[PDB]
Amino acid sequence: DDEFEEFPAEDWAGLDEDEDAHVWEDNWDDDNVEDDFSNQLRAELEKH
Amino acid sequence: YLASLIRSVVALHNLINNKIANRDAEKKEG
Amino acid sequence: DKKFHGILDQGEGVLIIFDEPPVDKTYEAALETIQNMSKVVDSLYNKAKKLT
Amino acid sequence: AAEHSQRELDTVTLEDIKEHVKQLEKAVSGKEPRFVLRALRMLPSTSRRLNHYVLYKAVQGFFTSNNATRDFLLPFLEEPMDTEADLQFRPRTGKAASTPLLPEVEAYLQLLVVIFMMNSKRYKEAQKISDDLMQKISTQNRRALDLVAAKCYYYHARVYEFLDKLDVVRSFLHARLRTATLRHDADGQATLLNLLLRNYLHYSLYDQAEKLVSKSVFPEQANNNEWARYLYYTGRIKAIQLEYSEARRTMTNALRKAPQHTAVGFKQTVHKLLIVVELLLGEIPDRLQFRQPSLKRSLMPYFLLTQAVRTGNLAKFNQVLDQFGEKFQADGTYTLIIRLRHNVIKTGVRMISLSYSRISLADIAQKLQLDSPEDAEFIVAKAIRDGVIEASINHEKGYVQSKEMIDIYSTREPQLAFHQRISFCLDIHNMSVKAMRFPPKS
Amino acid sequence: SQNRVAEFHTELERLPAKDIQTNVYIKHPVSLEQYLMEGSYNKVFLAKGNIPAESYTFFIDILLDTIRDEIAGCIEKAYEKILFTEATRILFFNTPKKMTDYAKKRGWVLGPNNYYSFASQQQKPEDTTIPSTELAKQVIEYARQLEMIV
Amino acid sequence: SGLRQYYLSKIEELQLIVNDKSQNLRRLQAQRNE
Amino acid sequence: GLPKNPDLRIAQLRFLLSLPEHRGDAAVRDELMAAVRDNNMAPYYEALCKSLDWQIDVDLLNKMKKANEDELKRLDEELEDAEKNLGESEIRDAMMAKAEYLCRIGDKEGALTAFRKTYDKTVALGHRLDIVFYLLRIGLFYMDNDLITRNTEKAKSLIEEGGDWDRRNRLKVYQGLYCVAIRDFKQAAELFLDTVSTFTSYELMDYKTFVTYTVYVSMIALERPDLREKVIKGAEILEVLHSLPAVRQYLFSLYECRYSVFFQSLAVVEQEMKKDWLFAPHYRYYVREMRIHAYSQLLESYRSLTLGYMAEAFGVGVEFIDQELSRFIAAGRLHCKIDKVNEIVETNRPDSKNWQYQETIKKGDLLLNRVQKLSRVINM
Repeated sequence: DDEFEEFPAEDWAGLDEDEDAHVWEDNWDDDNVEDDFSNQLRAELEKH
Repeated sequence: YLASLIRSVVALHNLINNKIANRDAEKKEG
Repeated sequence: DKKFHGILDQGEGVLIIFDEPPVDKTYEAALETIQNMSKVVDSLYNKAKKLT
Repeated sequence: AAEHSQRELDTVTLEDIKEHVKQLEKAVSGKEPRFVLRALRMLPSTSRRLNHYVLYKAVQGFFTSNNATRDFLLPFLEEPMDTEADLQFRPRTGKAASTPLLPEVEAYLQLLVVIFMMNSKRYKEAQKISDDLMQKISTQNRRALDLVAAKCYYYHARVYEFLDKLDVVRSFLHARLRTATLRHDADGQATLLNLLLRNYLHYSLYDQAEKLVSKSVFPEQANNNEWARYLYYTGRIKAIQLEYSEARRTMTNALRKAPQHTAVGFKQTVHKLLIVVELLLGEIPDRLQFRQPSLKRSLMPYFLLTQAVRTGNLAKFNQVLDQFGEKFQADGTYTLIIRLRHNVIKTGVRMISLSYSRISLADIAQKLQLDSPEDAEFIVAKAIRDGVIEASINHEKGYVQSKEMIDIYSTREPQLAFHQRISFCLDIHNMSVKAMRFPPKS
Repeated sequence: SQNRVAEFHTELERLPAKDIQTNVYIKHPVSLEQYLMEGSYNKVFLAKGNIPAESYTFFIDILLDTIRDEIAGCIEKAYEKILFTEATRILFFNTPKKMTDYAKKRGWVLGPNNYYSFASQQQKPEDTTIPSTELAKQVIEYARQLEMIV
Repeated sequence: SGLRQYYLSKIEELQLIVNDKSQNLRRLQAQRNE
Repeated sequence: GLPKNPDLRIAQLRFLLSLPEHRGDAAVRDELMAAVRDNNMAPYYEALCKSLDWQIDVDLLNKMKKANEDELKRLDEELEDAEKNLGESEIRDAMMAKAEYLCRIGDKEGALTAFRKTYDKTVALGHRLDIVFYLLRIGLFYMDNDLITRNTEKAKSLIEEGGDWDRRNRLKVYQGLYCVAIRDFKQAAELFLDTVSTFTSYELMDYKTFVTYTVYVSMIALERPDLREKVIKGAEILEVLHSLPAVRQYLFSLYECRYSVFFQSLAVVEQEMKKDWLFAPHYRYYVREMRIHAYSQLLESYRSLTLGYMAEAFGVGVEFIDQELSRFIAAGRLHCKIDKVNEIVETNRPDSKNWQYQETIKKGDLLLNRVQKLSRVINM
């Protein structure tokens, strides 16, 4: 082993507990804040 | 390329086996 | 449903019909062999612990 | 009660140390310098499990001859607290005790002592012992001694860095690197190059680091850890300069070559730099790395930065920068983030090029929330010249048309890639066959 | 101005963090570099007027010449058959004839008025000759490594 | 004292080469005997 | 064929209340209050008030705690009588009754300890699996992921050792519900389809709800051939769907390429899934994936297409389809490019040979990395 002592491990000062820790798949698009695709389709039908 | 990869893996296997044998023989002789 | 090999070109009102060898059956075998030899290398990694 | 456990642990550690010196002696006797690497392997574990009794017994038992080094070393060590069950560990017997120990063994014991002194928060005596060891190494000239001197160099630089005197050791490192290069020592070359690059980067002498990298050829037969260090530092240099593509390539290689389980801090640092350089190039880093248990909390600010970059919003970007301003400075990426804060639009243009085969400049302006389409045209032209997007502009109509995708297979490129990999595999097989040993004739 | 952005950033790294965000004399080059990266050349072309100290006026002119050259290079590498609402408008030349000397200096064909084909084809290399001696050498090397006693 | 470092350097280079060659030759001899 | 304990409709109602929109649902509140009144769940009522900031009806809770203590002391006395003389059987039944009432009232930790002791004493494999199922159902009710995983592994080990195929199929349904919870829709659909004809776990949900869940997971996990051979041509699925006009329309719109109706059905399914407690976490991922699936299905049979035609087919505007296609092409889901000067959606599906070459490069690079690392590590 060649433990890289020169580079320190990130400090655990705060070390806040996991918010949700859900383990499904993450994925980027989940971050998006959409507007209720149902409402989107209703608006699309209304505006034709 | 696939054939060469197979050859390389076989060579590594042989090296590991030879090193195991030599280390075991040295341990037993010691 | 893959009844016939062809594609529709809307706007131009066309239907293109072609013949395709979609797969090689050699590249697929090579990929499967690569996966199997990755497993073999994993086993070699496990076996090399005895060297240490 | 734990005293007996500590004593038996010390005894087993002494047995391990004796085995290590036996291995070094066997290496020297057999003319197989690579054997000493087996003993050097356990340096971190031995350092972790070292103790006062261990060090004192080891030095007493291993320095019967040439007691000058005992005189120089023992005073630093603390005398055993009225030990009464001392076994007077005597590894060297009769002729072995009388004869002067080997230079490699003396260097190894000195290295153990300096590591212990460093682990303890006592750096002055660590520096003194280190200087003595380096004088001994300079006086001597052997192969296995050079192999040990590599780690000796590493820890000497470490103690000086702790002292905050990294500048003064620069000339020492340069001199030793020159000697190693003349003597054809790959291990020493690698260790000294990595330490020198660290020295330069600490004070931000990026021009000096770049010049040294350009003029020195890294050894190919270097340990994977040294390769990882070198790749990280070269990627850092290239990223500070405007070579983002090469930086990303080198740093992906560095992270790939780093040890799988350990080196957590190195992984965090390389990951942060990679995130920033990818954002600068205009791509989007993979989200899998953002949830690994080890790299989870550290990379949260960079996660938010990537979020803002993807959903480009200067308000969110400035909020994130203002919040985690100090941590970026601490980690060494604030300037790169500042560059990203103004080259953010590159990502939007990349997404537009990826999605649309032909779009109007007015539509590009609308999508990129820019001013009149002239600014969009200038941005697109800049991107095309930079090579971010393979597209051609046409103002006689006023739209950007993406180039076609060429059939890569019909080209000779697959042949080149496969030839590279075939040659690599053949070299692997040849070296794996040459590594074989048949020892019965010994 | 000399277009050494690599050295620019290498030097900008040396200076402390606070001075690169506070000092009005260090903040002009940083702003100009950032705008150049962003591609908003108009911002700098109007910001030439503001100068922390008259000394900077000399170098602003060379910076403007270099930015014109960079715009020309971007147009040449990108684009196809000129336009960009006439070259003069985007090159920020006050007089219509002021760009003629630079067009002559560069290898631009000077077709119709304000119409210079950039020949982005690059000859479109299509000739292929099946490099055969080198491939034969490579395969013979493969055979040599397969057969030779290592 | 005179032209000793030169001789020692040449001898050390030759010794390294000879050690490597001897190791390779021993491996080859083992294979040949098999 | 198992007790309705814990009643998962209680978890559904609690989730509905926790949802901001329906926290004022008077009818839902009355139904939950009636259930808790009948079942005498003092710990659960305390927890519900603590979570919802609701006033404590101490008048009811007093008599309710009285009844709970009476029943608990009865059970303890009966257990003592059992252990005094009776050997096995009766004592195990006593512990089972005690733990069952504790679960019915809501004491998570007391119930778990009681069931652990009962399992330790029990030796019949069927009863052991029943205990594990009770624990799995508690873990589902309280979304205790670690408990669910541990109990699933324990049940699998028991079945391996040997157990009834009825319990095997019940375990399949339990695993399917957990997979739906943790967003493993492929395995969820596989298990649900396997157990469509062998469904006996009425303790967890109604058969109509089970078939609706199977349909939902299948249309997201199964390609067109499998969806043809299993779901749409599934006799049992069709028989059940005959009484569910909405779900049948939702499935057949996608199958028959009636895209406007499919979008309407997905619009209603979005609200249904958001209200449902098991799907609520993944009520946007499913909708987005179904939209991507529909777009890819339309594009699979078109080299070139017109945004106007796509908008007409989907019953939407041109701009909406432009935004959706741009987003998905950027994310790398749909294989196509949008031409805006002339509104065309030219398809860009990769060539098989070239995709295979790229995959070979990537995988072989990984393998060669590993082989080089092994070769290096061998000597150091």
